[PDB]
Amino acid sequence: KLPPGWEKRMSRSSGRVYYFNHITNASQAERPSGGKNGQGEPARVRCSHLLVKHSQSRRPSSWRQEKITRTKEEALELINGYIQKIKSGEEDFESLASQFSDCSSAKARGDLGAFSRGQMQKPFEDASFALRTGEMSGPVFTDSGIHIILRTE
Repeated sequence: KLPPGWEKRMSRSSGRVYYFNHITNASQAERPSGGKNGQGEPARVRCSHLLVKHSQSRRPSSWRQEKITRTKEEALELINGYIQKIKSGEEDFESLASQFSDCSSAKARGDLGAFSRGQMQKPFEDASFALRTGEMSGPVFTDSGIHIILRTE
């Protein structure tokens, strides 16, 4: 049971029961499924993303600032904030991606087009193919920094 990467978990020092995906780092209160077998994964997918660079990205620079100085910690803080804000319904992925993504793909509301495996940085790729159409990732780390991924196709 439960699609690839999912497992029921619980918060430490707390009792909240939630479902976590080890591949996408995504969290949610709703059970990820309610049968299909040998389905596998998509041969190709289309995703959008929001990148938050920190002082340790392979390129600590973006169209937002010539020199990124924030730390990973601070970058993760910014990420969780955007996710929380997206999940609450106070903001939409597209608008936050266009405003605060350090990836030049911001001009296209964070849209990266379609790609297959072997095209994106491994950790990014792995999350992308573990997502189902319409699902958003949790904090995903790469050399570029930390991302939030939304699969659209």
